[PDB]
Amino acid sequence: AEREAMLAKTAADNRKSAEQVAAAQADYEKEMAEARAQASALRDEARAAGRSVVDEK
Amino acid sequence: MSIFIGQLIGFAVIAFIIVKWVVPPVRTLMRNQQEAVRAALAESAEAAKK
Repeated sequence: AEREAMLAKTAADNRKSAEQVAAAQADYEKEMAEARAQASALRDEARAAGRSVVDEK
Repeated sequence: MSIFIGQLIGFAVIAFIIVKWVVPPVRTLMRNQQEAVRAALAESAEAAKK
């Protein structure tokens, strides 16, 4: 049973380590791009507010 | 007396034969197996670390 579980762990770790490195890279990229998207939306909201204030004034 | 000496020479021959031609292959199997299992446990440990 010990040999069996050892095989099982060798299998999972390799897999889970690979998948978790991939997931860490993907999640860092996703969070960074979400931050960029929020920044772009904020800048566009500022542009819209500026256009609105110039038009109203 | 003589029977014991003759059989003892025969047993020396048997021991030499097994040590020279039968022991090496069995030892190779054990080393491949035991050594291999050691290597596998090691790999599993490294993978857990990873």
